[PDB]
Amino acid sequence: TNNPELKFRIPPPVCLRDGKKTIFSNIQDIAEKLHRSPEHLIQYLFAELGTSGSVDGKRLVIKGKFQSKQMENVLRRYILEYVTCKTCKSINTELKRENRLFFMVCKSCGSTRSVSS
Amino acid sequence: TSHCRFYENKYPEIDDIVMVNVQQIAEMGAYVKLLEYDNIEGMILLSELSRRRIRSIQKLIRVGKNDVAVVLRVDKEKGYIDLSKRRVSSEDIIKCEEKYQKSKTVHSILRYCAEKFQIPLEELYKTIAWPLSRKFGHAYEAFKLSIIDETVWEGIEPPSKDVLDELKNYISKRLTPAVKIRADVEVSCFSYEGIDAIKDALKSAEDMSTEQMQVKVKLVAAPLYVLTTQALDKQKGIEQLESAIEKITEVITKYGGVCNITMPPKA
Amino acid sequence: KRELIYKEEGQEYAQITKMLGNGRVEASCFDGNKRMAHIRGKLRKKVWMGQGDIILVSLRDFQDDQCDVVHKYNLDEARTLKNQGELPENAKINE
Amino acid sequence: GETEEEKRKREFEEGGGLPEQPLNPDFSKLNPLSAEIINRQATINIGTIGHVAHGKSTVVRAISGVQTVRFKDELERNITIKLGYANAKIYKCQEPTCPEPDCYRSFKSDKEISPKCQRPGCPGRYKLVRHVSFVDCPGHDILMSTMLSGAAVMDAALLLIAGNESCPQPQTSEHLAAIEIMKLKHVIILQNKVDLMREESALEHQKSILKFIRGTIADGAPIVPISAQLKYNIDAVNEFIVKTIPVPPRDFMISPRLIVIRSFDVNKPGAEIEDLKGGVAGGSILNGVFKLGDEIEIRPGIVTKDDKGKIQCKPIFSNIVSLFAEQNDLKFAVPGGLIGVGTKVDPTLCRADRLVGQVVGAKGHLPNIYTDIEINYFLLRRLLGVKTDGQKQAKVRKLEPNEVLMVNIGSTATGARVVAVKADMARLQLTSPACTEINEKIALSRRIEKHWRLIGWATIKKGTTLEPIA
RNA sequence: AGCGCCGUGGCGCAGUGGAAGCGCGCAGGGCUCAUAACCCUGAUGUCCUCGGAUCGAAACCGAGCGGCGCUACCA
Ligand SMILES: Nc1nc2c(ncn2[C@@H]2O[C@H](COP(=O)(O)OP(=O)(O)CP(=O)(O)O)[C@@H](O)[C@H]2O)c(=O)[nH]1
Ligand SMILES: [Mg+2]
Repeated sequence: TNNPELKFRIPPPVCLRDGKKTIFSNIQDIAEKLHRSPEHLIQYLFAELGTSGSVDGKRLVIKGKFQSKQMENVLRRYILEYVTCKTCKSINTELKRENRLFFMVCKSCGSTRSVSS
Repeated sequence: TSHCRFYENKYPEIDDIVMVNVQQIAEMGAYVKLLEYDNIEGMILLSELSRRRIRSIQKLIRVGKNDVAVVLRVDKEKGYIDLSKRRVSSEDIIKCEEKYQKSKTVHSILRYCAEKFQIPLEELYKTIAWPLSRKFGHAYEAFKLSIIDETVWEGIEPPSKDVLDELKNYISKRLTPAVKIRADVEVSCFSYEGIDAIKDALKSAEDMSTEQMQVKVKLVAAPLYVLTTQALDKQKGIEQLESAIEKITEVITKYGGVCNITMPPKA
Repeated sequence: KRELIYKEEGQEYAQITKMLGNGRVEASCFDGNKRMAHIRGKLRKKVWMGQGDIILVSLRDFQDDQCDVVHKYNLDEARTLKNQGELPENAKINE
Repeated sequence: GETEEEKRKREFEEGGGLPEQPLNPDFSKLNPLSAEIINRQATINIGTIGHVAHGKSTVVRAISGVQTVRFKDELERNITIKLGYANAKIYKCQEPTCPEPDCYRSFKSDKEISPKCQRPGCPGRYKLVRHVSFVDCPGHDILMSTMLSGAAVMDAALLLIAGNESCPQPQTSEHLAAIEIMKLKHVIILQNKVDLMREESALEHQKSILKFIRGTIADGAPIVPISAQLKYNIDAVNEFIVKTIPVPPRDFMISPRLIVIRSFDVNKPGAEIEDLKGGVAGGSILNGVFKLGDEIEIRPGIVTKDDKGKIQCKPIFSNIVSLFAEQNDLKFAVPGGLIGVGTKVDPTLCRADRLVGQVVGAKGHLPNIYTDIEINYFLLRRLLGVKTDGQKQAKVRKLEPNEVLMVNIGSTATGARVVAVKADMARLQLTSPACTEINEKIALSRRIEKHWRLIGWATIKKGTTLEPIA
C-alpha cells in the first residue's frame, strides 16, 4: 500500500574531449538524477582524479586528456559507495551532516551510514 | 625622515652578513642597496650570484625585493662594497634573515620617536640604541627587557626625557605580548576519595594565583589535568607550578591514591 | 573541402575506444559491440587515427568478431553526421 | 499557534508527569510493578543478540528511542566494545474498543504516566504495563567477553536474523547457546529483513529458522517479522514482551550485591574543578536494594603485584552519593536493572576500561576473592561461530594442563590456567582476581582460531580464598 | 565537549604587523627541422567572518563560523 512502485536512471555519460581539454557538460543532469549536489560530486572527481578544474554555465572543464572509460568507472564506483545505499537498494538517500563528520543519511528507510573518505 | 645605520659604523665589515634590496641589474650583475647597513650601494657580479647554473637571470633576482647577502671586500675610501649571494649556507640564511628582522623592527620605533620630536634618527641611534646593543647584544632584546625591567635604561643619556616617556608609551603599546606556561598532571589514583581531593587540590592551586599571574587547572580528561598560567617574566610560572605539584602530591599521598607528573611546566 | 562518405550495406560507423598496438585498434561499433578492428591499407601510415574520433569500419561477413577500419572522420563530418543522425545519438563525441 | 514544546509540556502535565520517589516507603509491600517502582525505573533486562552488521541498535532505537551512542572515532562505524542502553516504557491502551495488536506502545523514559493514544479516533489514555531496560550487545567474533557478561546481566532475549542472507548464521547460534548456558529460556525471534524479501522467500527463511531451532533448549520461542528502519510492528513486539516474559522471582529478602559492567567518570571538560561530580560505576544489581547514603565496597578492587610478584587485592570502599536510573534521580534502586552508582570513587578509577566485570558488596557482607577456583565444567560436541566450507564442524577438544582459557564468571573477565583436568572437574588459577558470592554462572572459551571461541559451561564448587587487606 | 592548528590566485607554501605574495598549474610567443625539457611574458583573489588597539592591518588580540589531529564519548 505505501510503496506500490516497489537505479536504471544513470545518464549516458557524455565525455566531451577537446584535445588537451576535457568537458563534462551533462554533470548537472547526473547530479540531479542521483540526488547529489554537484559540489560534492566535483570534489569526489578531484579526489579520485588528481587534477583541478573550473565550473561554468552546470559544466565542468578540466584541461586534461582522459577517457570516458575511467569517467564511467569512477561514476559507477561513486554510485556504489555514495548514491546507492549499502543496506537497502535505494537512491532516496542524500548527503547531510550530524559533530563535524559528513554523515549521509537515508530517506526511503532512514538508516544511519557514513561515506566520507 | 627614514635613514641612518642599524649597526655601529656606516661601512660594512669584512666577512660579515647583510640583507640587501635589489633595484637594478645592468650587465655585469646587480649593484644594490643594503637594508642591514646604512643605504650605500654594493655590487654582486654574475659569477657570485646563483649557486645553480646561471639559467634564470630575472627570476632569481626579482628586481625590487629583498634577499640575504654576504660582503667580501670593503673600499674604505669612497663607499664601494663587493658582495655576493651564493656564499651563504642553508644553516646561515636563517640567522641572516633573523638578524635583518630584528634590525628592521628596532628601526621603526625610533623612526616614530624621531618624527615626533624632529630629532635626527642618527642621534637617537647614537644615544639610546647603540649603548643598548652594546649592553645586551641587540636593541630589541633591550626593549623586551624595558617592558619587563625599567633598569635597562639606567645609564643611557637621552637627548630629552620626553623621548624616554613617549618611547615607554610606544614600546608598551607596540611590543606587548607573558608566555603561557602549561603542564600536564597524571592522576593515577585507585583510592576511595578522589573527587574531593581534586577539589581541595585546585582550591590550593588557584589560591596561589597572584594579581599579575593567575593559575587555573582546567579539566580536559580524568587522569590528565592541564595546568595553564601566563608568566610575564618566564621565570615564576615554573616555581608556582612546582608549588601546585607539591600541593597535589601532599593532598593525595594521604587520601590513599597515587598521582604522578606527565609534563612539567614549560613555555 | 572534400565531401564526406556515407555508409553502405556492411560498412558502419564506430568510435575508437582505445587504439591497440602493432597496428590494431578497438572500435566500439555503433551497434552495441566493442569490436576489434585492423588499420587497413590506404590508411596505415598516412592518416593518423587518434583515440576518441569517429570513423568508418567495414565489417566482414565471415568474421563478426573482427573488422577493418576504412575511412576516418576528422570530427567535422562526424559532427555533421551526428546532426543528421547516422549514429545512435546518446554517445555524443565532440571537442 | 502553540509551539510543539508547549504542547508536549501540557501533555506531560496532563499525562501524570514524572513522580518523585517517596523517601521511605514500605519495602516488603513494594512489587516490581508498583507505581513508585514502575514509572521511574526499568525492572526487567531485555537484550538483543545477532550477527555483526545487521542492526541491533537500530531495532532498539526504533523501539524505545534512546540512542546507543556508538562512540570512539573508528568505533562509530565498525564495532563497539561497550554495551548499548535504552529505556523503554511499555504502554497499553485501556480502551477495549481499539484492537489489541496496536494497543501497546513503547515510549521513551521521559514519557508521562498516561500519554494519550496516538491512534486516530482513540481518546483513551495509555497505561504503563512495565518499564524495561535494553542491553545492546555487540555481536562480533572478536568480542566475546562483553557478550557473555551482558548475557549474565540479561533476563530475556531477542535474537535477530536477516532475511536475504544465509540462514544458519553461526554467531546467532553461538549467542543463543550462550543464553541457554546462563539460565535464560525466554527468547523472542525477529526477522529483521522482510521488506526486501518475497512472500515465498520469507516462508523459506521461516522454515529454515524452525529447522534450526529443534535441538536447542529453547523450543517454543515466538517468531516475529519486524522492520528496524521502516519503524513498524513494535506494538506487537511489546505485546510479546508482556506475554512471554513474566517477572523473574525477585524480592528484597536477598542480601545486597552489585555487579559493575561499565565504568563512567563524570568530568565535563571546560568547567572549573570547584564544581565537579563523583565517579560512576555502571552496574547491574541482580540482588539487593540500594539507597542514598549507603557505603559499598568493590571487592576485587585495587589489583597490585608485590615485589615478589604476589597478587594483592585492596577492596574499593565507597559511599553512595547518587543512584541514577532511567531519567530522574531516584531514592531507591530496583534490583534487576542497569543503574549508575555515582559514588565518591576517584574519577580516574573509572576512566574507560577499569570497572568492567567487577562484583561489589554493600556493607554488611564479605564476599571472597579466590586465587584457585575448581570448576564443574561441561562441553558441547562442535564449535559455534566457525564456518567450515562443506565439512564437519570443529569438535571441542578436552582441556590440557597449563593452558589459558577465557573464563567469564558472570561478568568477571579472567584468563585462567588449568592445573589439572578430570572427568567432570577442573582446577583453574587466575591472574586477574575474581570473587565468588553464591555460585555465579560461568562461561568457558578457548583460543584455537586466533580469537576466543565459546566451548561450554562451568560452575565453581570450591576454591582457595585470599583474605583482603583492610 | 575541550585542547593544537588552519582558513589561498586553480593546488601547494608563506610571512604576519608598511598592505597581493612564489612554485606547480594554464594561455601566449621564444629555442628547436619538429615534440618534449628549458626561456621569458599574462588574466584571475573577500589570505574565513564580526570587531577592538594602531599613522597602518590579511597581520596583535578578543566572539563568532567552517575543516581538521589528539584528549575521549568523558552518569
Ligand atoms: N535494510 C535494512 N537495514 C537495516 C536494518 N536494520 C539495520 N539496518 C542497517 O544495518 C546496518 C548495521 O546497523 P548497526 O545497528 O550499527 O549494527 P550493530 O549491531 O551495531 C554491529 P554488531 O552486530 O557488531 O554489534 C545499519 O546501517 C542499519 O541501518 C533493517 O532492518 N533493514
Ligand atoms: Mg551497540
